[PDB]
Amino acid sequence: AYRFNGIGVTQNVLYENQKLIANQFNSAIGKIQDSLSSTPSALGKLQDVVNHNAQALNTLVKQLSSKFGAISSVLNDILSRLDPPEAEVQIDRLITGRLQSLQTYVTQQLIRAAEIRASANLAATKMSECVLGQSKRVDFCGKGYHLMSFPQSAPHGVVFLHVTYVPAQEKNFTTAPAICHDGKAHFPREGVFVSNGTHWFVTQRNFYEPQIITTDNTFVSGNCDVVIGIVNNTVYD
Amino acid sequence: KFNGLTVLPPLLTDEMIAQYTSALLAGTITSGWTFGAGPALQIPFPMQMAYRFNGIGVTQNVLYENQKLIANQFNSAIGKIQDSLSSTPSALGKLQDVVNHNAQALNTLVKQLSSKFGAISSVLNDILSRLDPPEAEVQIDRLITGRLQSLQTYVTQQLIRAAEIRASANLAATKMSECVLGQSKRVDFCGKGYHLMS
Amino acid sequence: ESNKKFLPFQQFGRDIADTTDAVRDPQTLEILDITPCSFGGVSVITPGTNTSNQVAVLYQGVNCTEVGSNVFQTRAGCLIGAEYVNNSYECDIPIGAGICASYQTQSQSIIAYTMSLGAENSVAYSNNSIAIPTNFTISVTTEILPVSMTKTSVDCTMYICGDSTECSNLLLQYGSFCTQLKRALTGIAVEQDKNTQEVFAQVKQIYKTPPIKYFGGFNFSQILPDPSKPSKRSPIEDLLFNKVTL
Amino acid sequence: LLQYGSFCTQLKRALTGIAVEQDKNTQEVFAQVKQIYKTPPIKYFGGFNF
Ligand SMILES: *[C@@H]1O[C@H](CO)[C@@H](O[C@@H]2O[C@H](CO)[C@@H](O)[C@H](O)[C@H]2NC(C)=O)[C@H](O)[C@H]1NC(C)=O
Ligand SMILES: *[C@@H]1O[C@H](CO)[C@@H](O[C@@H]2O[C@H](CO)[C@@H](O)[C@H](O)[C@H]2NC(C)=O)[C@H](O)[C@H]1NC(C)=O
Ligand SMILES: *[C@@H]1O[C@H](CO)[C@@H](O[C@@H]2O[C@H](CO)[C@@H](O)[C@H](O)[C@H]2NC(C)=O)[C@H](O)[C@H]1NC(C)=O
Ligand SMILES: *[C@@H]1O[C@H](CO)[C@@H](O)[C@H](O)[C@H]1NC(C)=O
Ligand SMILES: *[C@@H]1O[C@H](CO)[C@@H](O)[C@H](O)[C@H]1NC(C)=O
Ligand SMILES: *[C@@H]1O[C@H](CO)[C@@H](O)[C@H](O)[C@H]1NC(C)=O
Ligand SMILES: *[C@@H]1O[C@H](CO)[C@@H](O)[C@H](O)[C@H]1NC(C)=O
Ligand SMILES: *[C@@H]1O[C@H](CO)[C@@H](O)[C@H](O)[C@H]1NC(C)=O
Ligand SMILES: *[C@@H]1O[C@H](CO)[C@@H](O)[C@H](O)[C@H]1NC(C)=O
Repeated sequence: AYRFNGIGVTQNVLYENQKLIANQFNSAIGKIQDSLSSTPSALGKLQDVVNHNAQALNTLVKQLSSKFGAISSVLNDILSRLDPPEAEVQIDRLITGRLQSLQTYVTQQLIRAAEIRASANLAATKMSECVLGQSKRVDFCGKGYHLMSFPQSAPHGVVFLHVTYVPAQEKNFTTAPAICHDGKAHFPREGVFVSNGTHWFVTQRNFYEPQIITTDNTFVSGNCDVVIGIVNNTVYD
Repeated sequence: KFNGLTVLPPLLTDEMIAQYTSALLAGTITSGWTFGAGPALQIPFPMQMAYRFNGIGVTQNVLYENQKLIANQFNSAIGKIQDSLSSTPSALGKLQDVVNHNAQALNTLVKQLSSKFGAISSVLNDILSRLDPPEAEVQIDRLITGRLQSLQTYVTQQLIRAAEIRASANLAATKMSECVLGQSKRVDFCGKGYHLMS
Repeated sequence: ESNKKFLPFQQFGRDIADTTDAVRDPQTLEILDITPCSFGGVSVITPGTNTSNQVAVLYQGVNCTEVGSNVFQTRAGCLIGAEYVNNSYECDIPIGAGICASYQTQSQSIIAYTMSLGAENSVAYSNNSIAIPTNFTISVTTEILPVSMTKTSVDCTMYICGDSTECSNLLLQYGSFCTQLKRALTGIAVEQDKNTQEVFAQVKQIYKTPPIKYFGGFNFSQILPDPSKPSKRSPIEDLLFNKVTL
Repeated sequence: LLQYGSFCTQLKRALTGIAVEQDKNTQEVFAQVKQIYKTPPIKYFGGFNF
């Protein structure tokens, strides 16, 4: 109820709809496992790291079979078939090639580690801001109005489950900026003026709940001859 | 068209990006921030602006009694934008830097092909038409090594630039999500002052 | 033919890239321009081998004259083996500037089309009308983020020279590249550990759930640890660990 | 050149990854909404010029 109050909805909305909200949450949680299992490439981000590491290691290992313009790629064959004075010429090219391969591998590893660190920092920020509290940033902890989040661990990564509130079943209404009464203007404290066609009420933001216009939810603050589009009607006490 | 160097076109054309921008503008004009979290809900513009003033700590009667002045100020500020953009000489240097860097890198890579790398000539046809197989490999190897080194340097530079480009793109996406589809309370994130819209 | 004004003493012609582009015929004084012959790359468009074995071929940045439905000119090049349709769908296989390819039953074939940005909508804006929601829905979404990667270490002597003393003596002359390599690898490993430490070690207390699992009608059994299994993981965690496999 | 190895495979992989990332950047930045909204024919918004 407090979390709903944090997004602009009163507590009585929850307290009168607890069972429906619980059932919807249970169904949404139940659908998650099927959604994860059915999707073929749902976890490609975690597989990419393993694939890249394996490919880099395989390439580094396979590079050892090159001759680099020498008689052979095996040191034992050169040592058992030759003598010191003419072995260095063959050895130098192999040394240079293997050093170049090692340098390339190290540079690639550093480049990948930078991006991995950036992703880890983003994940830490998301864990701090979406799990330990309620965030008002748009599209930061899901799509819609954020309520809460749950963390889960995965091989080399984290998974966040975001719970959000989505409006539905909208309706047409006629509205006015202010209400004129006894030569005085009236503005809503919180909410908006609304009319079903013959009578005027005041309602809240994201849930239709009309109320009788009264001095307890409006303030005068001005005159009637300044506001554009003002509509005059009775205000009760 | 160079020697084995090709430029690929982007997947999305400029017209599609313009259509996306127009759709975003129409949505934020007609529905406020409602379309960014669900179905789009209609609302008059002055009421939306009054709600936005209420979001920064100012009552609605302040807007409803000063609508014409606010509209005139907004119109003048919008009108000054084109002149401000046109008069400034280096207003769009960030976008020109990418093109300049790409052109410079391509030009350097192309120009590197004229080096000899300690050989008799930098043209393979001249070596082939003036010599025989047994003594051509010695000249060919140095050229091969030099060109391979140049290619590796170019690729490393391209990766280094792409990292920063990705960081900038992520920042732009976050700004679009937080300043256009809603109202932000973060200080100096969507302008200077108290943010209203974007 | 060339429209280049050669003075009576030039013979060749170069450009910014310093390559030959004009030449004069020794027998008859006449300037001629030289252009490189057409070249490009070839891309193969295909669905999964489980679906079908039909393919399409794209020659990148080529006019179709140089190379049934084999003829269709796009801004990305020449496309062979696909048919173009007026219709618009969500992009399946990107090709070029707004052109996508798909495998459609139409029988089954490969078609090319222009991608669609979405469904057109128009809200009836008015300056005395509003729209107010009357009901709500609770949604749950998932997000996946990588944290760390594998930590590796490399030995110079065994990888480059193995057990050859002469090779090690020769390599000793080059310098101290291996110290830099070892420092870089050690730093990478330490950073990999620090990433997980920062991400997961947020709280200093180990909290435990009450034995009675009643929370006003809310089910959390799918995310709470399962005591029956040995490793004490939630079913969702079990599925995640089973799906990701080398 | 065939004797040297498989540097060109790595170069091609890097370039292809760069191109795919370049496309993904624009896709993430600009494809935020799934609906194409249109402005009403009457351009009156309480006195505001757009
Ligand atoms: C708000 O939406 C919910 C979700 O559809 C509605 O709950 C359903 O209502 C129908 C109509 O009788 C029932 O057949 C379903 O069994 C309900 N579902 C659940 C999970 O209870 C709810 O009625 C809507 N509220 C209003 C006021 O229209
Ligand atoms: C919370 O949800 C779980 C998951 O649906 C429920 O576990 C099911 O319980 C029924 C009834 O005993 C069994 O037939 C199913 O086989 C169970 N599913 C699984 C995956 O074990 C659990 O009962 C729910 N909690 C409550 C209090 O109802
Ligand atoms: C909104 O602003 C534009 C830009 O100033 C106005 O367009 C001008 O209109 C006047 C009067 O017709 C012309 O003399 C100018 O040449 C127009 N400028 C341009 C750049 O086209 C437009 O009239 C304004 N809208 C309203 C309703 O007044
Ligand atoms: C609100 O009014 C507009 C204009 O007539 C209409 O198109 C729309 O369907 C109405 N909203 C609902 C929920 O019916
Ligand atoms: C509008 O609400 C008033 C107050 O209850 C009611 O008397 C009237 O019948 C309503 N009008 C319609 C069209 O429902
Ligand atoms: C109330 O509104 C009506 C309709 O605009 C108007 O004719 C009438 O004069 C208003 N009442 C007063 C006291 O001005
Ligand atoms: C291909 O060549 C024809 C030959 O005249 C020409 O008309 C056409 O414009 C060329 N297409 C492109 C894309 O250059
Ligand atoms: C594709 O479809 C529309 C349908 O009328 C047609 O008018 C358009 O010109 C077509 N474009 C072609 C054939 O290039
Ligand atoms: C907006 O209000 C004006 C009153 O000046 C009116 O003329 C116009 O019709 C209104 N807009 C629409 C779409 O009805």
